[PDB]
Amino acid sequence: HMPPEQVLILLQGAEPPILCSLSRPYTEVTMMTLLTSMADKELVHMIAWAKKLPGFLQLSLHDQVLLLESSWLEVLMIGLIWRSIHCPGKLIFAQDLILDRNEGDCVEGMTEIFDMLLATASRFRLLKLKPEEFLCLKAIILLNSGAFSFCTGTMEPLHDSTAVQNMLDTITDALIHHISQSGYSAQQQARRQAQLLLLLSHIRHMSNKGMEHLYSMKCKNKVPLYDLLLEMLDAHHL
Amino acid sequence: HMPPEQVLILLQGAEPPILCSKLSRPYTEVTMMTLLTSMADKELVHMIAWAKKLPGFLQLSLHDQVLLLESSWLEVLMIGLIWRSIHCPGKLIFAQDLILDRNEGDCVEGMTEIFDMLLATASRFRLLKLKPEEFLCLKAIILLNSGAFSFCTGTMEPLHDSTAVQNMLDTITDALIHHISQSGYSAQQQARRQAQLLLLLSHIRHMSNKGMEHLYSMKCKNKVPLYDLLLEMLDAHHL
Repeated sequence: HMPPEQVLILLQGAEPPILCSLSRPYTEVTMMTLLTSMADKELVHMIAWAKKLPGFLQLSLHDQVLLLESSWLEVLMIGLIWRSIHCPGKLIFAQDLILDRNEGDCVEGMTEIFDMLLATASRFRLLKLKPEEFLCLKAIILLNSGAFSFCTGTMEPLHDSTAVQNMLDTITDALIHHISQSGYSAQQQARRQAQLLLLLSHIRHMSNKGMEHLYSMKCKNKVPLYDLLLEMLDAHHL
Repeated sequence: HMPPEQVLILLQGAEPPILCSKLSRPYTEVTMMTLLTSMADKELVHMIAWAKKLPGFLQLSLHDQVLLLESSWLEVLMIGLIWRSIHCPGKLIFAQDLILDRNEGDCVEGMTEIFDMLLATASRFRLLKLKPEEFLCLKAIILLNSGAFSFCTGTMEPLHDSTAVQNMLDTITDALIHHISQSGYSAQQQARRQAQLLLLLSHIRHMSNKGMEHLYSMKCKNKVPLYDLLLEMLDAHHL
């Protein structure tokens, strides 16, 4: 594996450029325009960010697309949470778009999604999540050797799970190395590593529950964000 | 914290008994669902009783007990099913007397994809040589989710006592760490093994998510009632 101190330099050097989006107060339709436009903007930066990771481009297009399609909103969420680590009650969707929690009230069902995200941002702050740990955790979210799809009536895994696993072990080795260098005891190193990886599975859980809540908002009040996100996945052929 | 060696004996002592179903083969779309719901309800009954045997579960409020069980019920079902099938490639041990071959899922459209998704993770169990002690820890960690919540009432509702569940969670993760340290691994292999297992737990949660979303899709596409049957199963147990 590539040495861990260099992995962290590569990851930091591959971070997407700062984003930028809009008249307040937001209505139901302006907030939809807000959220669907930043999702598209950060996806385009996500696809470019992934191609910068070592070994990602030597994968088949199929495996590249499967990895991105599996983790896109999970990557979207961890970055949004990480940008809001230091503004309790606020969510920084972009550098010109930081929304107070109550601003989601114009869309029925959106405020509880914000609360979900805001609660994990507070957990980020309580854990004192370091910038190195955020970079590793976000890359681990993408490099899921267990990724698969049902979209064709047959369970379709990766063409090369072992290659994705090789990249996964590289990142996880780098995470363990950084924690070993952050002045923790042997016991606290193992515990923190456990907390951070359990933090990862919660972000995955928030992705399911959020998209599932967006679908119920579609059925209940015709909120179209669920459809806009799915239609966005098609325009990028995911 | 209860010492880890005591944690593993409690977890072993709290394991549900071996389960059995006796319908005749071959199964059709109707019999497969009587089969799957009968075991799911039986498994859920034994999980609820299993949850009550862990130290600290009963001191939680009913709200936190119900939320913990409601958030993890299928993840707990799936990890146990995969764990029982760790030594029979191509087969899923639903019960002692209920061992389904992979192609027995062809009887219900969409079910074979779930079987393959389950069959793949069981192969990784075998690849990682998952130990009994690790399965017991991971299963309890699946239940003791200090970050569980619900959107049922139009508002984000977390646990009443996130700290208490976290104290229970940290007890199990410490025991898992302690068991890995006793399994003859080097310090480097210990930290790696720890990461492989907790990521395995993440895949199981993803597996629970994808499984139910596919079941709902099978309801919308071909009216396969399993999604509604399971959900009605969850009402009868108040969660």
